[PDB]
Amino acid sequence: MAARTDNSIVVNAPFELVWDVTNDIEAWPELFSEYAEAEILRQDGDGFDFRLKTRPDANGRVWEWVSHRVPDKGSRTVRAHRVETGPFAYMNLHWTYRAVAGGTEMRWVQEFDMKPGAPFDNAHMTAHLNTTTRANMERIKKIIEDRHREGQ
Ligand SMILES: O=C1c2c(O)cc(O)cc2O[C@H](c2ccc(O)c(O)c2)[C@H]1O
Repeated sequence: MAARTDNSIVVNAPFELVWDVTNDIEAWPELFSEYAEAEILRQDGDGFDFRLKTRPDANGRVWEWVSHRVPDKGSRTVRAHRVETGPFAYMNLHWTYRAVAGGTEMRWVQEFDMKPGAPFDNAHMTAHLNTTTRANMERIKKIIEDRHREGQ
């Protein structure tokens, strides 16, 4: 009926740094391989809306959309959803951060459903997002650990 991704990775760095790096929207084009532009459009206290524009994808297509994001550092969680859904009927995001031995575990969850007629169906988009998410989490893990190394 619906689609979902659930990926985790442990970053060998303190919560504060992991949280500050991953929630720095302006740095997303450097953190995420697929994002060319990331701009915070507006903010209503608790949350904010921001625009994302991708680099050309595996098929030479550039995508662009607006999303609503609500970070809650106190609860070490982030909630977000696409306002402009594109090929998705809907797309929700949920990130959690949990302290573990030696670092911080990040768990990213995506919940969505493809619009009938989309170029990709639930099963295939799920596989695609799992691949890109895992690669991004690994890359971000490295970037954060680089920064952590430089601080000490
Ligand atoms: O190359 C792509 C791709 C793919 O090759 C296989 C697949 O199964 C799904 C896909 O979907 C990607 C995508 C499109 C619009 C978006 O808003 C988004 O977040 C991701 C796309 O770039």
